[PDB]
Amino acid sequence: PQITLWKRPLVTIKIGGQLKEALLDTGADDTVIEEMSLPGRWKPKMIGGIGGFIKVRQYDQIIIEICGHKAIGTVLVGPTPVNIIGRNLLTQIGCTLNF
Amino acid sequence: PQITLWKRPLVTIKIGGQLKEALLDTGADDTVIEEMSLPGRWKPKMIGGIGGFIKVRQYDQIIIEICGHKAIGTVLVGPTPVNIIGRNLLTQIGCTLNF
Ligand SMILES: O=C(CC(c1ccc(F)cc1)c1ccc(F)cc1)Nc1cccc(F)c1CC[C@H]1CN[C@@H]2CCCS(=O)(=O)N1C2
Ligand SMILES: O=C(CC(c1ccc(F)cc1)c1ccc(F)cc1)Nc1cccc(F)c1CC[C@H]1CN[C@@H]2CCCS(=O)(=O)N1C2
Ligand SMILES: [Cl-]
Ligand SMILES: [Cl-]
Ligand SMILES: [Cl-]
Ligand SMILES: [Cl-]
Repeated sequence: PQITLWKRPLVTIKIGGQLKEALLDTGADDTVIEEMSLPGRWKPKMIGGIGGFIKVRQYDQIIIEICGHKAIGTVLVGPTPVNIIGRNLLTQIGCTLNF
Repeated sequence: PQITLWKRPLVTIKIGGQLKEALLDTGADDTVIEEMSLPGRWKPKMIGGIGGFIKVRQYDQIIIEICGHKAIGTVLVGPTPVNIIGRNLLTQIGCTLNF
């Protein structure tokens, strides 16, 4: 689909069998979601935002569906204000910016 | 153009007579630029995101040139770690997400 930007580009994602709302964010290097349980081991990671840095948990090779498109990749879990789909997964679903 | 997302979508912008590098950010509702002088009235505002909040100066009806396209809108000026072009200006240049 073609998504205009008059409103937030919010989509439904499915992760761990649950539906959640997330924002398609070209300004985010990686994907970060609010607290939830994910399988496997995690690694430490620091990500920087407008307000400063936060610690997150990095989970690898996580199955995630984005607006019905199947992706498998890195998902960070932490104190984010909104669920964000970053470039690591936008590239998997073949998302580009056009003007 | 068609901008892929393997790397950060950085573009050159012209604002208040100055050339700056800025990130095309679909997750940002509005444009945020690092400390600089802009003409006219302004109002203080606090904006939040990953890492917390920053205090900014909200300037209205600011002209910005992005990839040769002139756009007018609100520009928030403050201690952001990167200049970000938000949806308020991306809509004006006809920028869409496509997948
Ligand atoms: O990708 C970056 C780093 C990036 C940067 C690039 C050039 C630089 F030289 C320095 C760092 C950056 C940092 C702050 C920022 F405001 C924009 C980009 N962080 C990140 C990584 C993973 C997930 C994530 F949600 C973020 C954060 C994205 C931002 C921007 N899109 C949304 C819009 C509201 C602001 S935010 O900070 O909450 N946020 C979500
Ligand atoms: O938009 C947010 C705050 C927002 C959020 C969401 C859920 C929460 F529990 C808490 C904060 C958020 C954070 C990260 C993200 F990736 C996307 C959105 N900040 C921001 C970041 C960068 C640029 C920018 F102009 C803004 C400010 C946008 C304004 C206008 N439009 C809305 C309207 C209410 C006023 S406001 O000043 O907060 N604001 C949001
Ligand atoms: Cl959706
Ligand atoms: Cl990944
Ligand atoms: Cl505006
Ligand atoms: Cl349009």
